[PDB]
Amino acid sequence: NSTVLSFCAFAVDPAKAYKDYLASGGQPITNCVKMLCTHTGTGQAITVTPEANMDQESFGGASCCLYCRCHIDHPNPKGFCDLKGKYVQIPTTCANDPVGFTLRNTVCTVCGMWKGYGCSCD
Amino acid sequence: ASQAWQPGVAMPNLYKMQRMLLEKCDLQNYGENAVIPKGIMMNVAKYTQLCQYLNTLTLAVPYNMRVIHFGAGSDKGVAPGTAVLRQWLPTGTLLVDSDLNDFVSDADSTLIGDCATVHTANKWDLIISDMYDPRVTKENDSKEGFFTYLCGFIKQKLALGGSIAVKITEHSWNADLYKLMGHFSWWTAFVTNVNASSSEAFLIGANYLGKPKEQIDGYTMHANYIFWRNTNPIQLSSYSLFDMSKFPLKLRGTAVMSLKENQINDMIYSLLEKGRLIIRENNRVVV
Ligand SMILES: Nc1ncnc2c1ncn2[C@@H]1O[C@H](CSCC[C@H](N)C(=O)O)[C@@H](O)[C@H]1O
Ligand SMILES: [Cl-]
Ligand SMILES: [Cl-]
Ligand SMILES: [Mg+2]
Ligand code: NA
Ligand code: NA
Ligand SMILES: [Zn+2]
Ligand SMILES: [Zn+2]
Repeated sequence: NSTVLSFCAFAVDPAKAYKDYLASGGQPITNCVKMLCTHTGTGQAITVTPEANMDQESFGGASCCLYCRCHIDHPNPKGFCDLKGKYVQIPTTCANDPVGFTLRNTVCTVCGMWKGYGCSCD
Repeated sequence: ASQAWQPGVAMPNLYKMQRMLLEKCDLQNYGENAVIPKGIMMNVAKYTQLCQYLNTLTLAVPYNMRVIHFGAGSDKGVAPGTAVLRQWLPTGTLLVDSDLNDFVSDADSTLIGDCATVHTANKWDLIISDMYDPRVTKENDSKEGFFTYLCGFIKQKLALGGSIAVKITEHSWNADLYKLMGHFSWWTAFVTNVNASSSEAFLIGANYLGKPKEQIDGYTMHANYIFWRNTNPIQLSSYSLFDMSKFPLKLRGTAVMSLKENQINDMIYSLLEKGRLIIRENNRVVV
């Protein structure tokens, strides 16, 4: 993406590197693939097809994954990626930084929505 | 306009039937595009309108569909076209993509390197190509390179009943590819409404028959295509992008059969022509 990708790829902790890079004023990773969609979807975080509701955008999954974009190992046990081949719904207010959003946030294991956003659980 | 609502414009039969001399094209392929909605990539818009157009045709859609996408990488390092294909195609459709250069993709498999190195024994139901080489300093002759591979790939690895959409431009085209369009039940040159000021089009072959239905001369047909583009200006439009409600490819559950050449008779060709049959094996796919 011009520096940011290499910067993170050659860091011991790529996610921390991205955070530091952003805190220093660097522009978020670009060219996350925004889809055209109805905006009448379920609103769940990671889905088989675009499922954005009225408050979300839908992006192609692989393009919103730091480890895919940097062409480095995923931190997951084996080597599996939860984003690649799927679509990720991102709050429109956060759509300027889809890679950052997925790094910073977690999917609720019961309702399937983003904690602190779409998830309304107890 | 009624045309403005369409995902794009197909080359009218009137223009296909001509025998035009080859002229220069009066169109430029690059420009500041005012119709692409904010935050949307040109290629997401373009592939979306392509798929919208393919929805109007009699595509065979087997339960276990096989789709291969050539020239899927961008200089951005991502695969916008592949992401649209994944959105469009039935869930669990096998989608394999390819490009000369490394890129990240939502495809089930991604093959890196020259397309000529791409080998597979299995046959495909749909072939999409966005392959293009910037490289036309003198004449405008039929181009070889990836086109030579593509024609061979279609002849050897496209299932009867299968379909193709292959990107061409004024200078990026191939005479044998055009000839091969006459081996389909129907064919057209399709120009997306979002990129209509460019000489780009997709050559679409619907329902592959594995034999000539008509005799197309490639040099002549490209001249016919250029003449159509020169004499029919198309205003940019993104109208079709604002209603995505009916976008996904309809689940048809199209029959797949492995038939011998001698079993492929009149009534079978008829089913093939109507988008009602795919002929190929159902072995494990290795690419
Ligand atoms: N001989 C060849 N073999 C493989 N890929 C080729 C090729 N010639 C050109 N290409 C590819 O064709 C592509 C044109 S740009 C394609 C854009 C892409 N479909 C998208 O959705 O963004 C380039 O990525 C280039 O790598
Ligand atoms: Cl449609
Ligand atoms: Cl049937
Ligand atoms: Mg028909
Ligand atoms: Na077909
Ligand atoms: Na000729
Ligand atoms: Zn990933
Ligand atoms: Zn929850």
